[PDB]
Amino acid sequence: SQAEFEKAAEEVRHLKTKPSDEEMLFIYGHYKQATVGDINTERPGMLDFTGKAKWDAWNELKGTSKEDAMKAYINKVEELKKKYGI
Ligand SMILES: [Zn+2]
Ligand SMILES: [Zn+2]
Ligand SMILES: [Zn+2]
Ligand SMILES: [Zn+2]
Repeated sequence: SQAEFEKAAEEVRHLKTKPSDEEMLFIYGHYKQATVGDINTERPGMLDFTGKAKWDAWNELKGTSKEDAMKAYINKVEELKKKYGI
């Protein structure tokens, strides 16, 4: 649910270890897909390293329902809580 999405988005900030880059990109891309929906921005230039990585993670999800992105986000946070602790 949207309320559980809000809770997961809070809990992910309090993991005992910072998530890996792969995990951070999963979390970012699914967050954008669950909120904005399909990507609606142009890709950053080649030297915007963080920006283009973020954009790619969201772009890969094009066509995914907001409800599925939200479910995946929540499930990922639960996985991270078990992996790192909170
Ligand atoms: Zn739901
Ligand atoms: Zn890194
Ligand atoms: Zn920043
Ligand atoms: Zn996904």
